[PDB]
Amino acid sequence: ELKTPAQKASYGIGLNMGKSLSQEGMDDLDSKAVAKGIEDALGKKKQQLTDEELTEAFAFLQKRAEERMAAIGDENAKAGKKFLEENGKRDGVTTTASGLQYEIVKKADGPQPKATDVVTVHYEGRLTDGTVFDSSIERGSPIDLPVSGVIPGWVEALQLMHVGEKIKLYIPSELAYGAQSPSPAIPANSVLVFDMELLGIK
Amino acid sequence: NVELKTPAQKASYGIGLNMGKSLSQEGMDDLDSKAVAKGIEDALGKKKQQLTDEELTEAFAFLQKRAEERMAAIGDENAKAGKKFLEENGKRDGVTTTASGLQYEIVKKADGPQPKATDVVTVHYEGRLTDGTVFDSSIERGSPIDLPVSGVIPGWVEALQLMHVGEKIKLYIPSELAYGAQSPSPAIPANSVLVFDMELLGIK
Repeated sequence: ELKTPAQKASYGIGLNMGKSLSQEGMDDLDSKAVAKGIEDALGKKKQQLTDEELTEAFAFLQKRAEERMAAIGDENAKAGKKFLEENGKRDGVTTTASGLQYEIVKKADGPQPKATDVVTVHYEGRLTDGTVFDSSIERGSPIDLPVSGVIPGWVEALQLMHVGEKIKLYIPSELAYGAQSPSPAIPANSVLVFDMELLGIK
Repeated sequence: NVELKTPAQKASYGIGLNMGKSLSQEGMDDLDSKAVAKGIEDALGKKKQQLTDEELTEAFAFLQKRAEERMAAIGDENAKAGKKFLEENGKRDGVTTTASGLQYEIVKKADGPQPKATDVVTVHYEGRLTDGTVFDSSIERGSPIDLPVSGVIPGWVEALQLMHVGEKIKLYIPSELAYGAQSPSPAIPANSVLVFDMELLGIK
């Protein structure tokens, strides 16, 4: 029953809260328990479960969620190691000493950038599962970026690239974000696949 | 009824329990589990929103102003009730009213040393509101707690200094000598007089 404007807000509160908690790995959220829980609080009714039981359950949910996130990154690490292993054996892919793998789409004899240079580049970041995270081509505009002010994977690749060249990048996790994934779309230990074109040196 | 069996269910229950009490002290008495529980199923199933996000935000702010005035009234009512409780309890025999307005009833007398403001004290207590609703009980937790006299609320500071080691007293702390109109805890509403059954086990 959403007729009441109070219930309009009630629905939204549950809607927003539900979405927020779901992302925290609390897939196991049954609206039934919360329903009566609120009702007991609303009617000053007795707590069907005292704070002691509630405290224990909360910690369990936290640890379970933490260990789910641990497994996600650990499985992602193994998946990314595998992708690079197979991609490295592929003909047309060059593996550098750092483990960076690159495949030249367009070749050029333009100048090579240096660490003290700013470069205009067009890029499309993707994942091993193909989920696109950050794309200059999707935003439609070329982006000027400094060689020393970017992820270590791009730093190395850009210096190898000549002006006008377009390559496919397969940056290992260690040469990018690593297990530190402040980025939500990019989980921990995620190998980044990038389509990079060195439009010019600014 | 409700499962409340899965450790997930137990936890989900208290999210709503605390949420009801939190929102009730946020002026939102109008909340009903009819739609908040529905919302959880809708969102988790990625089912389409039953209301446009734009209308949702407008309603939130609509209730915000309604709840604001509601909070002022609930607080003023609790204050008048509390001050009246204090006056009536002060008229009772065995209740000593101090200059700060604090009232105390010595349940168990003793001639132990008197705690200084710098001392830490081992105390077993049972905090309750005027309606008997408990908020913090060292007894329900089962274990006494060592608390600093400087850290505690001004009502406890004064009372403990008057107490002696071994003494058990009943406290009637006015809102002014406690949290007051500010309600940092949902269990303690605004302008709420606190009732405490305290025993001074010892001084650390």
